[PDB]
Amino acid sequence: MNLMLALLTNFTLATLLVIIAFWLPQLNVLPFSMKFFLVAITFLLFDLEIALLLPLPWASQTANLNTMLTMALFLIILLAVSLAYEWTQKGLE
Amino acid sequence: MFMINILMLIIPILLAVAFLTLVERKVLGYMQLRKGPNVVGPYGLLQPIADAIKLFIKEPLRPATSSASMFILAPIMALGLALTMWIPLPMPYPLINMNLGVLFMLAMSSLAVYSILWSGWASNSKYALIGALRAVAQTISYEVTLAIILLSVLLMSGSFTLSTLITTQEQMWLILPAWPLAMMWFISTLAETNRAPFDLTGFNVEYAAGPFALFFMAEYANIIMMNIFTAILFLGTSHNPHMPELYTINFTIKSLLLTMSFLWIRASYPRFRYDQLMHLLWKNFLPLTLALCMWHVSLPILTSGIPPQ
Amino acid sequence: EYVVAKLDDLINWARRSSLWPMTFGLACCAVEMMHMAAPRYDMDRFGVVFRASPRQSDVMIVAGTLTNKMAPALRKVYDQMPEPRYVVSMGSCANGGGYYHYSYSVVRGCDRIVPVDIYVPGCPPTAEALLYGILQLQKKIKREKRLRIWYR
Amino acid sequence: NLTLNFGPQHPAAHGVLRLVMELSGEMVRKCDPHIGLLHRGTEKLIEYKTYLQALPYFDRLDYVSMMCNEQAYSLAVEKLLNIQPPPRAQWIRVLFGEITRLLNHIMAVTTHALDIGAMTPFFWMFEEREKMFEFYERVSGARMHAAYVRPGGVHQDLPLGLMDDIYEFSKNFSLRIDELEEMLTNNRIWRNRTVDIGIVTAEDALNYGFSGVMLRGSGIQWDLRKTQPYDVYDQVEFDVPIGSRGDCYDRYLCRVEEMRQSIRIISQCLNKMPPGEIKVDDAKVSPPKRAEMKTSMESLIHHFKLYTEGYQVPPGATYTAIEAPKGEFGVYLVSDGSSRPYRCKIKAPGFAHLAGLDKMSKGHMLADVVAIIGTQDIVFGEVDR
Amino acid sequence: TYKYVNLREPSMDMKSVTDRAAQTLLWTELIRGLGMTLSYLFREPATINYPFEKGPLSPRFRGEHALRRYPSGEERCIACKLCEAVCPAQAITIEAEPRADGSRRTTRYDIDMTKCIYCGFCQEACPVDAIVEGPNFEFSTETHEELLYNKEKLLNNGDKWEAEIAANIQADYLYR
Amino acid sequence: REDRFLNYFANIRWFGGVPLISLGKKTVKQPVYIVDVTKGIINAIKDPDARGKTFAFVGPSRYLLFDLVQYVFAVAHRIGRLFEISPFEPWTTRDKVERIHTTDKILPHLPGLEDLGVEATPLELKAIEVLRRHRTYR
Amino acid sequence: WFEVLPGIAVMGVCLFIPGMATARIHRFSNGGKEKRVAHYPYQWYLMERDRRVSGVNRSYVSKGLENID
Ligand SMILES: CCCCCCCCCCCCCCCCCC(=O)OC[C@H](COP(=O)(O)OCCN)OC(=O)CCCCCCCCCCCCCCCCC
Ligand code: SF4
Ligand code: SF4
Ligand code: SF4
Repeated sequence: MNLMLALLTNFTLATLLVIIAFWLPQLNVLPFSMKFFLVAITFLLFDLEIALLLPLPWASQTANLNTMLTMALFLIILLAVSLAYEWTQKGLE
Repeated sequence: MFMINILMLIIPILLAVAFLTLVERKVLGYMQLRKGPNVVGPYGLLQPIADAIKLFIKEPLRPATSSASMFILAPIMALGLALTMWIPLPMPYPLINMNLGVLFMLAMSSLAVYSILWSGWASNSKYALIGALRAVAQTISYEVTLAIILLSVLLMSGSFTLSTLITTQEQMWLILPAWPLAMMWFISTLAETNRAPFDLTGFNVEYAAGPFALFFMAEYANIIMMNIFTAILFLGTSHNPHMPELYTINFTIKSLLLTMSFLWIRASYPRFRYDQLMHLLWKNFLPLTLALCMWHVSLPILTSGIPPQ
Repeated sequence: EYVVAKLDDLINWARRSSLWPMTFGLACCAVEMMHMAAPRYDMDRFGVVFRASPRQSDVMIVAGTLTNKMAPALRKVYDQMPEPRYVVSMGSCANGGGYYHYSYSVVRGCDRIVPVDIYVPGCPPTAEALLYGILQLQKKIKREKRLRIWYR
Repeated sequence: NLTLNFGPQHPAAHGVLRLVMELSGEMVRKCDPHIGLLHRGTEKLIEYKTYLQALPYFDRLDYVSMMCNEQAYSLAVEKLLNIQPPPRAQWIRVLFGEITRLLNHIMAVTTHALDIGAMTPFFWMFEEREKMFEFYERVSGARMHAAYVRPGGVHQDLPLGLMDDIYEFSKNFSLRIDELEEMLTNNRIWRNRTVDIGIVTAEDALNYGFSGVMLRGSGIQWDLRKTQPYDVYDQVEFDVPIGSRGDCYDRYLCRVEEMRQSIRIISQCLNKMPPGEIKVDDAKVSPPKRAEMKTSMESLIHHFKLYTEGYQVPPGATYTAIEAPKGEFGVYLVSDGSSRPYRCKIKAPGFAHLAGLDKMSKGHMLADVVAIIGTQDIVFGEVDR
Repeated sequence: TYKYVNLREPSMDMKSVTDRAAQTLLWTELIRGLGMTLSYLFREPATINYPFEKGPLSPRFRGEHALRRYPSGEERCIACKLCEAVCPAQAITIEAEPRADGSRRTTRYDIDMTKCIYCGFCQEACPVDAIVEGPNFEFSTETHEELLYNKEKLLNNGDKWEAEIAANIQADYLYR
Repeated sequence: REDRFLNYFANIRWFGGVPLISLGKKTVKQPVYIVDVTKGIINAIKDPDARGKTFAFVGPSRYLLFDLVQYVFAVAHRIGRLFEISPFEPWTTRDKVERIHTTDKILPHLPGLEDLGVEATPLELKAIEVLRRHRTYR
Repeated sequence: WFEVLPGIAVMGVCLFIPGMATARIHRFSNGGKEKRVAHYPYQWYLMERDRRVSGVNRSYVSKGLENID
């Protein structure tokens, strides 16, 4: 039942030290850029389709395998075709 | 006495890296034909204990141009999760037997980019406003290069938990089937933790003597952690039930050599000039990662060698 | 008190054990300090680390010759230093401005702007008397913090 | 557009050269730097001094050259005074005049490789550089700044030694230049850090008035080292490097071969030195010896007067230039006819070599711009011309 | 003459590309070269322990000013003012006077150790060889008000040592 | 710039900003400006004849109001101590709090400042300088 | 080259503690026995049962063949 009593010591230790750091032992008495935006959108697209790629090692101790074989390879295809049309235009990146 | 196991892991790991800035320079010293700390030690070993006193004597002046609730908030989480990530890690016995923990390391390391976006933004102008952005923008690109090739060895090791990972490497040193992955493991982990070849890394220059030391102490905490994380994964050691001591003897001493590698690569190479730095990921790294992702699926199938779970 | 005054033989020892200097390379006295950084008279790890960000400094070093186009920029960096600071200027053109002294646009002294504590003489001080000036500076710290609030 | 002034920042390199950047988002396309951090009042100051007394203010004009400066001054004065220097003296001006090039071309690579950010080739070569300042102290007077070349030739003879020392020094140097060949040439990242950067090759690369490298290594074969003599300097054999295209990496590879020429010339110069005298004999310019200025009557009156005032220089303008190890070195020394000279205008490199940063920079990054500067090898205090 | 460096067309055949393909893909470069040239760590660190060890010099090295005198004390200076007229920083200032014995000596004698640019011409201008650049770099006081040397430093400073000075002149006066 | 009385105000970032003591009766005294203080000494240091004839320092125009405490939070928009901190350099809940709220505009027959001239400084122009809080622009 | 060897024997020894400490806690908390791990819910059901029938309230003690004879 200590998980939850496991990190509570860790976070009370960090917030303690700043009080001896920033507090009481001190006592002193945007322009837009398009090329720096599209990579964040591009990342989140490949961030989703690795979570659908994620349940693989439990998907091997299974039934008839060629269903799980030929379909799991298909997600990598859609992850790769998505590159190639986007590879036609990346910008100064 | 569960509580005394906690304090005998948090406190004895702070001295593990507080006495490393010494080792940082001496390894840097004996390449340049020069000696270590000479006057204070005598062997250097009395240097960082005095320097730790200075940063809490010297006055931490605060920016009048910033908020206060946000400015100390980023050092709160800096020791929070970057020390929490130590917890379900075996030596040979972890503090917590998590049923799945490899996802748990990535779940905590993904919030490391969520700290740098604080300190540059809530502080000030230009440098602290635009310069602190790009550093998130490089370190968002190194989870997809991290997590995919991570998944390609769970296909052969067997499951998510880390306790079975020792038994499945008792004869192997699993770099031998994954020496292409060994580069793209170590290169990508080097790049996330903000070190000398992969550096562009105003998110430090505003911190005075008080809270600069934290985001120098937490950053070092990461780097031995990516050493100890590669240690259990690639270069697995032998295990003895009747002799648990012999595990830890040849456990940290292997991670200590890879700890020197970050100090050793730093003494060779220049930077990468940011436009190339992401260009060498998508154009160059990522197509090989998908190919080897397809590789570790078909081959345990075309072996009838599926790992049991 | 013997109890309290024992403490400042650690703190006033600790500040003279870790100095993080700034250097202002302006003229030929900059080059000789680089040879002190070169590992013959290896400047690192005798108490003192190499270069450092402008925020985290204790001992600033003005080297070379000051012009009136640099007199504002010197004071602004001098404000941003924390409190237990010291100014040590090498070079004979930082003590009266060497010769160039009768010129129309050279700061006369590097003393009428900042208060400086240790004066090393010479066109280039030969990176041999300059470690001697630094060991003079750690010898200068015999001050006290206790028996200041304990007296008044 | 953001108008950051990344310069006064004491970010290693040389905390100076404060400029503006009107960057168009990420590319720069407009750069207008400011100079004048050290103006020092130099050219006005010499107008009150004499010829021998003004001489070290040529020495402190670089940071590096100690015998290549004052080489451009005595040779700019001896033409006015109808003097050839004696032949033993000319073999020393070529020896130290071909030893300062083994100080610029070490500093011109390491300090460029420090802005870039490499640590270890800065410490791996200055530790070998210490074996060379012992020469300067043994011969003239000090660590660096030596009032050693005079208008009357060499000051004094170099003592016993310095011939089994230089031959000892120069026989173990090509291994050290074979180190940096492994450090930078065959490497890819530093090659990838500098290829096709600063491609300036047209006739405006000469209409900007550039001197050498950031010349001939970009194309046009010309130099002041075998079309114009100095002293006994044509009687030695060497070749001059030429790179392929007009970028920085084909002006970098001049400097590796340039240091592979100065070793040949030193190993060629030592075989050819005759015994002889030091100074010019007619003693209206050279001071007489110390054992002479204590015996005869003629020695003191041509000693005691030769320090109250200086020489007697005829009028008429003059001009010359020599090979500074980063460029030409113009001196337009106006003479008036007394012990004190008139106007002394100097041309140093960097006037051309940094006004042409406007052409060279644009179309590129911001991180390119710091990598541009350490290729021209620009030193401030020397832009005080 | 000429030399055309970095001017070499590639091989472009079947086998020699495998030397350029193994280079990029498996990194036979950058480790055989750059991981071995760094280590190369086993050499001896050539560092001088400065408060204990000291480096080399030369017998003609410049430094602190001092004044000499004859056998039993005579003030070798004759105040012939020549060191003043060649000082580039005009750090010399001398007022002389006939002392009551009859021979002229000095009253004020100054070296602006701030202004002093160390051209050393004073050492090469005195006919009776009075002022000598003494080879000791011992310095670094704490005020600007102190380094202006009056006379009664310099005769004292010329008499903290003489055997240090008197041996260097006697080993070097034949050259000059 | 760095006195105690005017920096006693706006160093009161607290859970309540109370004046002394929730009353606008006696406030305020005569805040003479610091340039006038150092100018009075240097005129008197060779005046001559200024011995015995003691002098008084006039303040601004004229007495002052309660508005000063409201004037703080309006425009501010609401040295050998120790190595860590001094244990007692307090706000002193003692006779400190009354030594300023006792105004005593005293006898005008002292000469004492305008005759030792010339000292004439308002308050509204020098108030931008000493006050410094988080807005700093508007 | 010698002086770096005391540098290695400080931070590397500082990692020897928690692997030694934890293996001298769970071994000590169960009396020279390793801790019963539970990853699947069928595995926990043994500990949920056997603690109720061990002797009083413990999961690190056994009964043996001599319990019911
Ligand atoms: C058919 C059978 C099945 C298939 C088997 C085939 C096996 C193939 C195994 C391949 C896997 C490894 C290759 C992975 C890609 C490596 C990255 C790379 O090659 O990028 C090249 C990089 C980019 O530049 P480039 O494209 O070369 O253009 C310039 C041309 N002159 O240019 C470069 O060369 C620079 C190198 C990258 C820069 C970073 C270097 C930093 C130093 C890192 C040291 C790593 C040490 C070893 C790793 C640690 C061990 C854990
Ligand atoms: S005179 Fe001194 S301070 Fe000035 S440039 Fe020369 S060495 Fe540097
Ligand atoms: S050194 Fe010569 S000029 Fe100077 S005071 Fe002595 S005698 Fe006179
Ligand atoms: S030491 Fe130098 S500055 Fe001083 S008087 Fe002699 S020549 Fe002039």
